[PDB]
Amino acid sequence: AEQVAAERAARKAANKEKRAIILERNAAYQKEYETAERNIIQAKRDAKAAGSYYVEAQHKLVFVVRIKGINKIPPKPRKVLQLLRLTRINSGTFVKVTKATLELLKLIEPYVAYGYPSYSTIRQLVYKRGFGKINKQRVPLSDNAIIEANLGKYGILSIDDLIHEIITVGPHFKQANNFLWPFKLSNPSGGWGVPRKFKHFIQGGSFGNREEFINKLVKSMN
Amino acid sequence: HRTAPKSDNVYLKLLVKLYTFLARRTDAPFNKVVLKALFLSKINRPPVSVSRIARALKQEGAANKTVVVVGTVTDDARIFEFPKTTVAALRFTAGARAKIVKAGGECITLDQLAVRAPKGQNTLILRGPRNSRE
Amino acid sequence: KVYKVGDIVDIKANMPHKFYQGKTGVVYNVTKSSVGVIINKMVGNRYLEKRLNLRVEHIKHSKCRQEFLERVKANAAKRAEAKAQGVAVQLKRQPAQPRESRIVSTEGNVPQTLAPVPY
RNA sequence: GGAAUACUGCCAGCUGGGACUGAGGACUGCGACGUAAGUCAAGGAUGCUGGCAUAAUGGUUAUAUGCCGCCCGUCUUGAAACACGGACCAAGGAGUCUAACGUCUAUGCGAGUGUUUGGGUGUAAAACCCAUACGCGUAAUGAAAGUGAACGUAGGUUGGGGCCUCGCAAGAGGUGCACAAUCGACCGAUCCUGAUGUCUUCGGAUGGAUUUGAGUAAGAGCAUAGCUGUUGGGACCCGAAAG
RNA sequence: AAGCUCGUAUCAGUUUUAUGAGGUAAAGCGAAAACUUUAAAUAUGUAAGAAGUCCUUGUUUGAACGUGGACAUUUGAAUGAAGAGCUUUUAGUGGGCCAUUUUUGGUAAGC
RNA sequence: GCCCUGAAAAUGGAUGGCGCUCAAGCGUGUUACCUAUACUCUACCGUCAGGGUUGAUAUGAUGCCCUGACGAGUAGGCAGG
Repeated sequence: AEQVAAERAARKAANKEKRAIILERNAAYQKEYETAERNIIQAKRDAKAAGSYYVEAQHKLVFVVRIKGINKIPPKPRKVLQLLRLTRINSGTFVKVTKATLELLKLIEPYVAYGYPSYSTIRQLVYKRGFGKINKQRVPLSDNAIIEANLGKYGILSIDDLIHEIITVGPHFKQANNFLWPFKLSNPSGGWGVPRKFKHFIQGGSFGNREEFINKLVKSMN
Repeated sequence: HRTAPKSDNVYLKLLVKLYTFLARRTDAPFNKVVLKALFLSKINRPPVSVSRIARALKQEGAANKTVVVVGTVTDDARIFEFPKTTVAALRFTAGARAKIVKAGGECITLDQLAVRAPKGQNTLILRGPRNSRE
Repeated sequence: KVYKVGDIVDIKANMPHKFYQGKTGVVYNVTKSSVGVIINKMVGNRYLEKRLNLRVEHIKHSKCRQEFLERVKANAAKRAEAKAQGVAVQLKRQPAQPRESRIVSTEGNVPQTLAPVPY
């Protein structure tokens, strides 16, 4: 049994380069995020100081959680919850926003809470409840080899790469997204508010679109 | 789809052992077919005549190809001349065995085939006529 | 308007008798005074065919397969160009997308406030 | 005019209290902290200390206390309750045997197959051995007389598990089993055509057009055993008026 | 299931696009309400590539029909994904209440 | 908008009961709390699915091992005991 030292030296040298690559990638992503945010703030200020109004871009990505149980659903609402991978209650997925998916989101509205997620909630979801589907089998991520050796043919080779591809809808949103097994949240820790859940969020319930409080919901349901 | 033979031939079970090992650790599409063929029931393994073999040996490029049948090889009387070849099978009946070994050839078993061709090289597999009957 | 066996047509009656009125099928016969269509009906959860016999003037040709052909020819053109040069051409369609950022201007347009009206 | 605070949001900021769990069993992996060997909270709990060694812990059991639970079986798929059976106990008590066909699986031999009506022998209703016959299969079709299966490498085209060749792959090319689709060839039935000729009416050469059949187009069957299906025998068991 | 030929990137109680159908104004505006110029849906059918495109043109130039090569997989919208099709036959079943959503017809009121 | 009348008999009785009047009633707003065989995390049993293992000598190859998702049921079906 030869190859007693050369292999250890070569592997320990090969990992020490991927580490630096990942360091650089993350250090650049951070600058990109903070620059975009500060730019949007300053643009709003410039419109105000010039006597005008600056409108933003419609949100590109929603997060959808299934709220109601599995009984007494008609078939057309029952099929969209399958095409969305929302098979059991308190399960969540991301969804790209287009005119083709918005109608889906409006067809199952009385059974979901959905909205617009932020960097912090995406990051917490992936770091705590992130599980990949590797040939099957809901594998916990827990490592970068797992992500790279199954999602690397699209330039994704770490976990911040995945979070980035999700938060800024890139070219491989579909592949990165179907990589992630649907999220299995728990009930909210502080409760729901709302004596009764099955009214519209506008009208004092839970289902529908809240557009910004999905973060306060999911950070506690997480 | 099958996973273990319904027969009780201990020798057939040894054959399945050997070819499962070969199918697992060789990665050649030959063993994967012969192991599957070693599971069929008797109505699904028609006998392959000794003249269908001669008919197959006339295809251009089949001079020294080893012909493999995974059932029974029966005799034939309507053919007169017979090439010089080597055939591997489960069983040869008396007439077919005599004809082959008299025309100069050789009659071998399946494990010896597996040792003369661990990946089934320069071979040619034959199947019998299924639906000449019901 | 002259129909052949196999073409596609839709039913359109120019009162209270029967209402398919907007389906689409294939001509399986053309007699002198009429034409005959078939229609796959959902019999619970199966598709069983009914053979209807319309008249001449109660049926018109269909344009439900013109856009496919026109788009295939436009794609032939685009791919001829994409072989004539090295070009990313992006033949696929795309679903309608969400808008981007903008800056409206209140120069000749001051926002006029309006409240709801009484009774 | 210059600050402050509130509400909303973020921190890979710090830091106390409580409860449940401790699966795995030599090493291997990804990391971190160190100039350094080494160390660690990093692929699942260890370290220190006390009491007891027995009815103390635990199992069984009787009762008490808190909450829960309408009498079993059957038949009507509901007031779903009605209605019918049940006093108690022991023993008995109901899909079995056969004949004839058919699917499926195992075994033997395989263009064959089948010893056991009978004969020979026997350590005697066992075991062993055997001649001639016979059935099914290897040829079909017409009402019948009757006739009765290769132009060719056993065919032509498309698809096709493998194998072969070139190649690292990726691919590309060759030959292609079973089976499928379509065009043809051969046998019988059917409509014509009608030769070298002959008991003067016999014979049916040759070339043709329809469909047709569980036809041919290098055989796949026979016997035994098991699980089962259908029909007939009293036929899952008891219970009734009759000629 | 008996079982064997086939998981074949093709399928789907879903949305989008093209287009028909409701045509009700409730877009919305008229040549003296008098439109059809045209929405937004409400569930309503069909279609969205390899059995496809071009070159070249022999028969009963446009109609079908034959022919000899070019055509590549971000190969022609979105979401999900491996459980559709023949043969054998083998077991049970073959007739009913409550509610909602349309539609028709109803009288003391039910229906 | 609340409140009274706006008909209804006959063994003694029913917002479930006691009782409740700036409510323990009615309309509404904001919070805190109780609680399912439902949701989350962990262990154990089985079933199904995907991978490894002939390497001798080692104790069983219808075995041994690693990973994952799952678990109602009458007529009826298949399997192990």
